[PDB]
Amino acid sequence: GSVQIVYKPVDLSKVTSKCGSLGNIHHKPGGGQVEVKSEKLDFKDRVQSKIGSLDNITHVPGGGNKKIETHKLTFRE
Amino acid sequence: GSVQIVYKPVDLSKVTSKCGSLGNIHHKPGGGQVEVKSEKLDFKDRVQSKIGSLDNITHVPGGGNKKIETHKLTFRE
Amino acid sequence: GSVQIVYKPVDLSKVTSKCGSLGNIHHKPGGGQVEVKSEKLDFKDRVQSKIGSLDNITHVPGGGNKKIETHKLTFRE
Amino acid sequence: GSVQIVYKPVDLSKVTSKCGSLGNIHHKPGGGQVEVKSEKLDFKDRVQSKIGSLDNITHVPGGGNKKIETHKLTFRE
Amino acid sequence: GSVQIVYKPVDLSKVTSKCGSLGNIHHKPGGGQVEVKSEKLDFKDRVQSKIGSLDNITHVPGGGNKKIETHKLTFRE
Amino acid sequence: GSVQIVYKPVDLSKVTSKCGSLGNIHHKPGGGQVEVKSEKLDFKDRVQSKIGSLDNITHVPGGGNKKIETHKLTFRE
Amino acid sequence: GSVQIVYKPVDLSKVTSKCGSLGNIHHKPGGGQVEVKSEKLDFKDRVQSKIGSLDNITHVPGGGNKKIETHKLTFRE
Repeated sequence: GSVQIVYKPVDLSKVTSKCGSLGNIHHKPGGGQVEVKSEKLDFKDRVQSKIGSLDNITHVPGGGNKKIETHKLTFRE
Repeated sequence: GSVQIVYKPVDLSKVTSKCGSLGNIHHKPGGGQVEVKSEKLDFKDRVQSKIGSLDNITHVPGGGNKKIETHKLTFRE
Repeated sequence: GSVQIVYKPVDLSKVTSKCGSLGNIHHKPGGGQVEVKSEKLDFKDRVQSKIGSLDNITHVPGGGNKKIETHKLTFRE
Repeated sequence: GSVQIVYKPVDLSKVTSKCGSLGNIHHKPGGGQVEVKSEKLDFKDRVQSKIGSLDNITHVPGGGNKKIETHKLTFRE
Repeated sequence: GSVQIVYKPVDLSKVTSKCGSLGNIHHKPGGGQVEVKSEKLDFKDRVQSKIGSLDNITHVPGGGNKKIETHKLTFRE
Repeated sequence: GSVQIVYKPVDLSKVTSKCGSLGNIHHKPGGGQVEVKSEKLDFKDRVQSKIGSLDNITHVPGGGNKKIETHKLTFRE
Repeated sequence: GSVQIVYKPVDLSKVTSKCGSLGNIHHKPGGGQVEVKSEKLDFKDRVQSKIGSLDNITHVPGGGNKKIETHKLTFRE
């Protein structure tokens, strides 16, 4: 016997923004307080962690568009 | 016998925004207080965690559009 | 027998922004306080961590667009 | 005519405490938020004020006894 | 004519406490929020005020006894 | 005529404390946030004020006793 | 005529403390945030003020006793 696979996906797509101005943004936090008492840790595989954080962000992109996109073709006898 | 697969998806799509201004934004938190007492940890596989966080964000994109998109073709004998 | 795979995905896509100005941004945090008491650590494989952080960011790209994109073709006898 | 005033108050009093221990005291407040918009002020005579306070106290005297005591003798022709 | 005043009050009094221990005290408030909009103020004589307060106290005296005590003798022709 | 005033108040009083220990005291506040918008001020005579405070205290005297005491004799023709 | 004033107040008083130890005291504040917008000030006579404070204290006297005491004799023809 025989197999034939043809895989020809097309994408002419568009992701876009326009904006006149971003302007007055104020991020102004009064500071907190944290504590943790985690005695014994054992992390193995692909782990991510935070422990005891007190972190502030201000993220102001003039356009933060994103296009996440995956293909997979798999064949097994 | 024989098999024939043809896979030709098309996308001419569009994701869009327009905006005149973003303007006056104020993020202004009075600070809290956290505690945790987690004695013994054991994380194994693909784990994500936070423990004891006190985190503030301000995220103001002039267009935050997004197009998440996956294909998969799988064949097994 | 025999197998034939043809894989010819096309992408003419576009990710875009326009912006008139970003302008007045103020990030101004009053400082907190952290503590951690994690006695014994054992990290093995692909681990990421933070422990006891107090970190501030201000991230203001004049366009922060991104296009994440993966292909995979796998064949097994 | 004539006047005679004699004024001889006596006090042998006592104010007292005993205590074995004061011990474990924890004062641990998560932080609030205040605002005031008082446009025009005019304070004249013997005034005390606070405006817009956010104040924490912890007052632990090993004996906080007090004896407030006033005399006044006044004579007018 | 003539007047004779004799004023000889006596006090042998006592105010007292005994206590074995004060011990475990926890004062632990989650933080509120206040606002005031008082446009025009005019305080004159012996005034006390607070306006817009958010204040926490913890007052743990090992004996907080008190003896407030006033005399007054007044004579007028 | 004639006047005779004699003024001989006596005080053998005592204010006292004993204490075994003061010990474990923890004062640990997560930080708040204040604002005030008081445009025009005019303070004249004997005034005290605070405006816009965010103040923490910890006051732990090993005996904080106090004896406030006033005399006044006044004579007018 | 004639006047005779005799003024011989006596005080054999005592204010006292004993204490075994003061010991473990921890004052540990996460930091807040203040603002004030007071355009025009005019202070005249005996005024005290604070404006825009963010102040922490830790006051631990091994005995903080105090004896405040005033006399006044006044005579007017």
